[PDB]
Amino acid sequence: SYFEQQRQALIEEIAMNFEHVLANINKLNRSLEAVIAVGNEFSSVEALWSQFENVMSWS
Amino acid sequence: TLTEELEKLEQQITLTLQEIDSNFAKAHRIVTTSILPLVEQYGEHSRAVWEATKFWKQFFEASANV
Repeated sequence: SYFEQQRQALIEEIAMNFEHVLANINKLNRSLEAVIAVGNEFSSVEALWSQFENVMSWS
Repeated sequence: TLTEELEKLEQQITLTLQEIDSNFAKAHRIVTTSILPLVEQYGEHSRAVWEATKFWKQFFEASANV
């Protein structure tokens, strides 16, 4: 079971790096959500100039 | 002298009346000359300006209507 012991230690090492990456993406995801939350000022503005391009093909 | 001045001033009055009529009709001609077409041209160009504002007003209405 020598290779089984190696398997155990290595899967635990994998779990370490795994959870490490999990924590990284979590702080990052908070950054992502904050970014879009700040960026949601483009509804009426986009709608406004959408109407602009709509009236270009109207007259 | 008496009747002389009477007739003289009477003629002056008649002449002055005709002069007043002349000035009055002159003002009439000025108005009827081209003032009406002038303002028609003014309003025509103004109408064109309204067509100019017809575009940008839509966006202000859109802003009010979100």
